[PDB]
Amino acid sequence: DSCIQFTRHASDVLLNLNRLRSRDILTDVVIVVSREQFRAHKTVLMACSGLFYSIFTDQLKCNLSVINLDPEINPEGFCILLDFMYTSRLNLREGNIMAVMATAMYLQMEHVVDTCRKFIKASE
Amino acid sequence: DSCIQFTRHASDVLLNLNRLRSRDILTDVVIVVSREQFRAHKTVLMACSGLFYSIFTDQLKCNLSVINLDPEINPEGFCILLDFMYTSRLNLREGNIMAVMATAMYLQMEHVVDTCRKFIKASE
Amino acid sequence: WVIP
Amino acid sequence: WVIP
Ligand SMILES: O=C1Cc2cc(Nc3ncncc3Cl)ccc2N1
Ligand SMILES: O=C1Cc2cc(Nc3ncncc3Cl)ccc2N1
Ligand SMILES: [Cl-]
Ligand SMILES: [Cl-]
Repeated sequence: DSCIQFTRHASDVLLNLNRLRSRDILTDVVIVVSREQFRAHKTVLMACSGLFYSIFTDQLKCNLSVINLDPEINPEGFCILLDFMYTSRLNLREGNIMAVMATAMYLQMEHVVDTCRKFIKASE
Repeated sequence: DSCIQFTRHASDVLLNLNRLRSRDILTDVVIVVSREQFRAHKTVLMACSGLFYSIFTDQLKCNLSVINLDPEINPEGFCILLDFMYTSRLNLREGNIMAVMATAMYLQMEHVVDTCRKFIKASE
Repeated sequence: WVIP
Repeated sequence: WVIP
């Protein structure tokens, strides 16, 4: 087509979605991790994760307001990944890289899994 | 902080939100324009428009599944703007610029209003 | 704004 | 990935 494009549009949309998350506006699901609860928007979770995409496209699960993750999932690893989903920023540190990579593998967040694999390989 | 950032994350999220819109997945509102109906996600509309932000933060309106726009609003102008919200691409043409700018002013989409004003000024 |  |  002959469209023009606003370069900062996608980033501004994500920034606004994160502001709604902060203020708990229109959040429609609670993700439960080892008794730690995280409120979020189903569509953002689906847009970022192959696991949430599969969960919320399921005819029965799409209607759930609570999702319980596998007990092996670390709440801090999940929190870091939830923050990444809403900001594009990943708080990756020596002390959390193993939990973050394991959580990203479970959530099916391929780009995060890739950078964790590379950062781990650099330290060996 | 000491975060790393995935450059294409915001764009990939918006692309996935547009794929959900195409497949009518988790859309939670119908926008009615001169008897033309558009299905969308309330959070994306809020993230892009000052008008939808005000509508869906209202305690009564946040719960509506149908929103009727002012009858002076042109459905094609709205369609072009809805496409922009989900893609960052604006199909701006000599034949639609007046309807697009009027719709962007009503929806409170300041960056769109700005480029329409500039494109109109160039033709005078 | 840019030409994509 | 970049340093923001
Ligand atoms: O690594 C990843 C990130 C990711 C996101 C999604 N999401 C969607 N895919 C396609 N159409 C719509 C949506 Cl919402 C699916 C798989 C994966 N895998
Ligand atoms: O031009 C524009 C675009 C736009 C978007 C919004 N959205 C939000 N603002 C702040 N926190 C959350 C959200 Cl969702 C408000 C006003 C305007 N004005
Ligand atoms: Cl990812
Ligand atoms: Cl805008």
